[PDB]
Amino acid sequence: ALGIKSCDFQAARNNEEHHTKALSSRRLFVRRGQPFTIILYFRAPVRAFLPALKKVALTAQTGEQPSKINRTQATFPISSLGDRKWWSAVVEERDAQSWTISVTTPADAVIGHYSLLLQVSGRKQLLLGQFTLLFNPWNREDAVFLKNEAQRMEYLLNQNGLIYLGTADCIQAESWDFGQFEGDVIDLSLRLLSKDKQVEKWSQPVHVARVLGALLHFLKEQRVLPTLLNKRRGSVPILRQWLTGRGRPVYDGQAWVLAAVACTVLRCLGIPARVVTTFASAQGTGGRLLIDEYYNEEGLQNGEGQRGRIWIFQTSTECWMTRPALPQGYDGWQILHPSAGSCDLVPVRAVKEGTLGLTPAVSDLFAAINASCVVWKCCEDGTLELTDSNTKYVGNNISTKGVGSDRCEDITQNYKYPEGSLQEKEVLERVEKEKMERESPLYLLLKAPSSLPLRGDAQISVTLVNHSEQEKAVQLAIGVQAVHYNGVLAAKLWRKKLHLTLSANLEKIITIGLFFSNFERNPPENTFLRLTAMATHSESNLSCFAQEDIAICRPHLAIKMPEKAEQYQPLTASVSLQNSLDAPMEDCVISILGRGLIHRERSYRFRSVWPENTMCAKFQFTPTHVGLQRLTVEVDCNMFQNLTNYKSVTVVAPELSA
Repeated sequence: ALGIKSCDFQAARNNEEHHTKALSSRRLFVRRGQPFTIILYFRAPVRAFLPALKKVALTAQTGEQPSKINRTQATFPISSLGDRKWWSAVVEERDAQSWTISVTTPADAVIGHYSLLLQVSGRKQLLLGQFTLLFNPWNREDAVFLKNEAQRMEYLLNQNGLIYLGTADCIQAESWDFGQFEGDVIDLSLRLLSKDKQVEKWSQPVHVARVLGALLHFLKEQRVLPTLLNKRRGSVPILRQWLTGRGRPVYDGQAWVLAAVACTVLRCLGIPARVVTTFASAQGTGGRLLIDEYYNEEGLQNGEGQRGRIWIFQTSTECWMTRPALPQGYDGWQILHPSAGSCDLVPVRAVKEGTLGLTPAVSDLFAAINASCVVWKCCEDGTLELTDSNTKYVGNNISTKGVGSDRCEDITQNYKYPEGSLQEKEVLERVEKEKMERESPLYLLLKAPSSLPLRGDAQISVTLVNHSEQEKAVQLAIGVQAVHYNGVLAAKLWRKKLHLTLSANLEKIITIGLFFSNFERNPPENTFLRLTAMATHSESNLSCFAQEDIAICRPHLAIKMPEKAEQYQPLTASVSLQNSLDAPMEDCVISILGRGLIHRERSYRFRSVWPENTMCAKFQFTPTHVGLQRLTVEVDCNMFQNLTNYKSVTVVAPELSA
């Protein structure tokens, strides 16, 4: 008399309550430690409620070999006496033909695909349905608990992120579609996690993050090809291609996408995450705090590069969680650090305080933002002379997306003390001590702009100061080379050789025009300009050296759109682009996209734009999803490709009427 007709999991309402509505309105996605409501329907009216309640139990199971000892199987009754901090179920409302049941799960539940079964006493099991269980940053007792609602929305719910590329002095924000709530991303993430056979550990955010970081780094190494090829559409297509091998591969010039991809996967599983960009990052030193750079007498570099190089920038995934297995006080932001393999989670604080030994990867991360650069001059004779070089600072302008805005947040102070400060002094001395125990007349100043306009012009200055009593015959070599984001030399562009005489104790300023038209060849796309100056005097055996990184600045893509918009109404956005280049823009394509605004994307062809002329193209579209949406516009032409910009708009529901 207790037969079951159907069970409604109320996916829409529960997903709204559990902040998973972006995933689906049909499949039940719930976050652990928080109750969700189901409705059990009976084939016939239920006469006696209490005996029927005594007759029914529920079973949750996850995995292929569920068991209690693995905590992948929980059997619990349906009663008001159930442990609400554990698996439990209680009837809240009851009609003669149905029970509204509130089901809780423990705050440390194993995440993944779960089956819910109902056992009537002296009867065979009945599958009620399936649900997916995720980490819960909204629950105080969860290891991934986030204090702030704004932080939860930014680091877990926002699918429209910003990845900061460029150079420390010229930071370019690229709109990125994390897409963590795309339909198949959760399934892909859980299938990837299934490669780890320690399912009982899946209740631990630290273990899940470590496993997924290692697996994603392995996939990146296997799938990213050696060098449009640079046209990106967010994390989700990359994840699909990496896991299936189908789709457009990513090439090494954009290997930094790994940090974004990880951020997607974590975010889909309920682990708050953010992508952090570190500019001038000393990669490949193996904990050593010295970087050797080698230049020839023209101020240029001959080889592709050393193993230890100062990358123009490096992306990293930070994830939020407690660290129960570490000494107290390391809860909060953790850095995922793969090692060519296995991945380590490093509390950001440990990097700041130089706590080398807390985790294996602390030393490498600390060296990445604390190493010192030594410059060597390579002589044609073969002599490898030491050089008096300008200080090349590492770990600059550590940047991430700000909370509740499209603004850039600098978080450098979380990773490092101010240069020259007492605290930095103490940390550096302690680290130097640990490593030790375990194991001129001319002054040159280089002034350059932070950016060089595409096919444009710039001015650079070299101040040479002679401290000798004798006037000096100086040879000044100036070199402009192309370098990839990861510090790999790309192309020698320009070289200049001045022969100057400096009067004793007299400063002298040489102004030099840095013009694209003088380059021996166009810089490869996504490269930066390494500018070098090398002054050598007579036979002193020592040469002054200065270097700078310059970003290439492309024409600004202005987007003009209303700040607010009404759902289900037309909305116009005008895109303007001024051709500041020296040649016409041909093969002109403009693509528009954005989640909740445009289904997939739309590409249009606009007319060729002569130099000093302006494109002004208007697009009309109807937003259909309420909320803070983003329009992304991408321009391609024969002069430049993948020139992206974005603009946010708040779509409001229609005014209530009859």
